[PDB]
Amino acid sequence: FPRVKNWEVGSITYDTLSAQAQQDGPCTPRRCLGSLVFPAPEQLLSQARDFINQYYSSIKRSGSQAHEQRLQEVEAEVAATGTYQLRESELVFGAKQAWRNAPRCVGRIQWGKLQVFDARDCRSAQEMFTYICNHIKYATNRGNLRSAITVFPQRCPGRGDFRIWNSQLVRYAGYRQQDGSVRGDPANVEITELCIQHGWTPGNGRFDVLPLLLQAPDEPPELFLLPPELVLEVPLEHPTLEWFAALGLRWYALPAVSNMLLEIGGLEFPAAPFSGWYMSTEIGTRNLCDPHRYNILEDVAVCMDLDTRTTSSLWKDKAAVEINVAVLHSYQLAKVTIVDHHAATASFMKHLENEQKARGGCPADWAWIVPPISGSLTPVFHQEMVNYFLSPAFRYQPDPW
Amino acid sequence: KFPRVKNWEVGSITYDTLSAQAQQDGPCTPRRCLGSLVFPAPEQLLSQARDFINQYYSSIKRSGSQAHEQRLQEVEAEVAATGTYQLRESELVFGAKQAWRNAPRCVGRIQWGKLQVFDARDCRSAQEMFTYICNHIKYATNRGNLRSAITVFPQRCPGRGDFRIWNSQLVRYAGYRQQDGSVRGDPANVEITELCIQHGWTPGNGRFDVLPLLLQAPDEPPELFLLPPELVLEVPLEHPTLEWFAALGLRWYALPAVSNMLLEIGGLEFPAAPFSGWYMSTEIGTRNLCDPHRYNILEDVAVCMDLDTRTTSSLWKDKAAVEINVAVLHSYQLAKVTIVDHHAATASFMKHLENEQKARGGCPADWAWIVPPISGSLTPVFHQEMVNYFLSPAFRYQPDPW
Ligand code: HEM
Ligand code: HEM
Ligand SMILES: C[C@H](O)[C@H](O)[C@H]1CNc2nc(N)[nH]c(=O)c2N1
Ligand SMILES: C[C@H](O)[C@H](O)[C@H]1CNc2nc(N)[nH]c(=O)c2N1
Ligand SMILES: NC(=[NH2+])NCCC[C@H](N)C(=O)O
Ligand SMILES: NC(=[NH2+])NCCC[C@H](N)C(=O)O
Ligand SMILES: [Gd]
Ligand SMILES: [Gd]
Ligand SMILES: [Zn+2]
Repeated sequence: FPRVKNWEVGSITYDTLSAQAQQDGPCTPRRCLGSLVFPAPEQLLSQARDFINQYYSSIKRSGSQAHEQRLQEVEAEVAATGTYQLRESELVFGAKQAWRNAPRCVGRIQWGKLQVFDARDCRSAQEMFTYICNHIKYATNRGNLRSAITVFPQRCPGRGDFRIWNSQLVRYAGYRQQDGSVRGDPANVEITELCIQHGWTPGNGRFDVLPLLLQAPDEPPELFLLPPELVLEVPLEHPTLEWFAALGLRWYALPAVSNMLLEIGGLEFPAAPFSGWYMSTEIGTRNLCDPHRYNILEDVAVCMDLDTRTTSSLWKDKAAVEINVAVLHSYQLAKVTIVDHHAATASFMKHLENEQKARGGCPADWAWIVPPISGSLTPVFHQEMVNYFLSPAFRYQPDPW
Repeated sequence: KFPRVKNWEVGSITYDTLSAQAQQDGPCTPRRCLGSLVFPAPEQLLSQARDFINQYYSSIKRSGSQAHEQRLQEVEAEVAATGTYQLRESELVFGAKQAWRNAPRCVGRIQWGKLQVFDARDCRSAQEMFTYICNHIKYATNRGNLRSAITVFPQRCPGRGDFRIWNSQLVRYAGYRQQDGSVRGDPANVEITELCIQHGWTPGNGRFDVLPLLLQAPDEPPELFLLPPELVLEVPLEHPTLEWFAALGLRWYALPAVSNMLLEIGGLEFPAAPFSGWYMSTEIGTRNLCDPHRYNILEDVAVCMDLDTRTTSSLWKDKAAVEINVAVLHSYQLAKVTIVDHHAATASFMKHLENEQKARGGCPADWAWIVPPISGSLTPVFHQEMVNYFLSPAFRYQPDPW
């Protein structure tokens, strides 16, 4: 078992949970690839039994009659149908475990608090839209954000998957210009072009909310416009720099990831969008300041009258901090849930402590957990971490086109 | 067959073919990644020596020459007769530069080809170690126009103990543990401070007392040596617009000189081989001054700046850290002591990655160490995928000699 040290406090733990790691990662004794973003009835039954055992253990009913009965039920379904169906309680447990097991999520202190919408009876893209709107309404809750996941029907043989083509439920369009530059969000140029291909009349703003492209099994994707009253946005202002508001920057309240696959007990849900609330560096540092995103850092530095002709003035650092201040100030002013990187990382340290007692460890991806500004000012920078794959899980999956 | 590596800022993709030549195992397995952990015979010696001699002759474009073959034969014969072998001076220089080039945790490797190598393999005593160390410091400091240097003491050999420098760096500030558990000075150096005291050093009582050297010659107890204060260049810290900052009485030293790592070249081990370059400002301004377990000055600075330290969302920590880093850069520049900011350094490292892709087909790099401890994603290295692996010649950690 790996020995894991916190360098701020000098405390030591052993991650015994890593010994249970299901699937293999990208590293070998010869080289580490930890910094890379994207590195049969019999097998299904094996995963299903592992999951059922896990669940019954969690509710303190291992080797109970109910446990053995459930195992028999699953064996019978698979033998008859080649697959099986989760009880609603198992779906809820599985979704929370997948969040709990996500090594790249710093917000996992909240894992036990998740609203799970069962959309496994969904039949049409039209109904997919209704479920998505209800999710957004619930999760947004007028700015008092609540964590939620909506689970669409599982993958099955001889039927296409349900898919949400958009990477998130709310995203800003990115429009390619004649010179090769982008107006709007460069991260979304591909999905923007697909929306246009499927009949969407594009705007030409910097913050146009994208329509949804929803795919019901074996159908071409269908285009749906989100009602603007459903999409809560926050205009950005700064508490002391009066000109900041004039920049016309804004962002949306609800981070709702919609392109990942949920795996539970060998079953796969290719459409299962989930949402929480934002950590401020996601917006202020990554979305607005990344050179391949909105890339506004230098615009802000010009407005602050910073010396941008020498790196050693640390103009980039100063401009970035004020942008993060503006995000935090603006979300709080607008009464929309947001957490700063210091509070989030402190809660994650608490989570690590909880998980050490509960499970003997916690899979975590250091490069993703440490915030993109002020890294070593947060306690997570000083914490050694072990990264491994546990199931239930959220997995990346190929784009449906 | 080879790891595919993407840069996310630019969208460019390369394959790290050099990784396939990795010479030792790291700590990761397909089951779990330990990349974030800080500290995770004749036939073998001959294989390592032949590989190194081959690297050398390739480096000078004389692969296959009569000189190349003669050296291979000579080394194999020497190992057979003596159990070990000796490097030629030119091989030592090449080997030290390669070890720097190979160091996955160093962001300053654009400079790898410019290294002054002092050959101290003739050293016979701790007194003589001290002479070599003093000369290294004087040369490398160069009145503030810093020059990268390494001094190589005699290699490990059977029948004889090692030369060792007990100190973790040539210049370090004492850390004096107080009764209540607190530390006056640098908490990172409490152990070496206590050992100096155990070995006859009369301690000071300041926050910035330069430690003496504990130098160990083979099969001898360590001996204590005081550095002439005129030899240790220091920089008082002030801030260009926060006038009270100077009154904190902070200072740092010019020369970062790591002295506790082992240099490995062609199977030969040099347990004493201190090296020095120049500082990147975040090492001082962010880590040394702001780590909670180091000087820990962040809150006091923030309060003097009149920041709201009552809630985290004002980002008082971030604002104060940036100004401390500004003070470090301003002060070193004012004192005319070489220093590099994290933006300039990471940009130069990206150039180094490019050079190395063409030259060797890859570059071993430890992402967690390369990305600076403030403003990570504002630097290009944050967006660059990296492959971490071990090549030799190398600088390696080694157990403390006590
Ligand atoms: C409740 C407040 C939450 C906070 C503050 C939070 C925070 C974060 C942050 C900062 C990231 C890094 C994202 C990035 O850099 O792109 C992340 C990733 C992630 N989160 Fe959480 N999160 C929350 C809720 C959730 C929920 C409800 C789920 C699932 C049920 C979840 C699952 C994940 C997954 C799978 C990732 C990895 C995404 C990827 O690989 O691109 N998170 N989270
Ligand atoms: C010339 C200017 C140089 C700069 C700007 C530079 C920069 C850095 C930085 C910022 C680190 C991280 C240190 C830490 O966080 O503790 C580092 C580590 C390292 N550097 Fe360089 N360096 C320079 C010269 C050198 C030289 C001359 C050598 C050897 C000949 C070297 C070899 C190493 C090694 C082996 C490490 C790893 C240290 C450890 O693991 O504790 N560097 N360097
Ligand atoms: C190359 C590197 O792995 C990549 O830039 C990562 C670094 N850490 C990250 N961390 C988070 N939270 N989100 C990210 O998108 C990234 N990007
Ligand atoms: C636990 C973690 O590996 C540790 O804090 C590392 C992170 N990255 C680092 N990076 C550098 N350059 N120097 C360090 O000391 C560290 N410390
Ligand atoms: N806090 C979250 N749940 N984040 C999910 C990822 C959101 C993504 N980083 C974004 O900036 O939109
Ligand atoms: N730039 C260097 N060569 N650094 C070597 C390590 C110095 C160490 N980080 C310090 O703060 O003293
Ligand atoms: Gd102006
Ligand atoms: Gd002032
Ligand atoms: Zn790894």
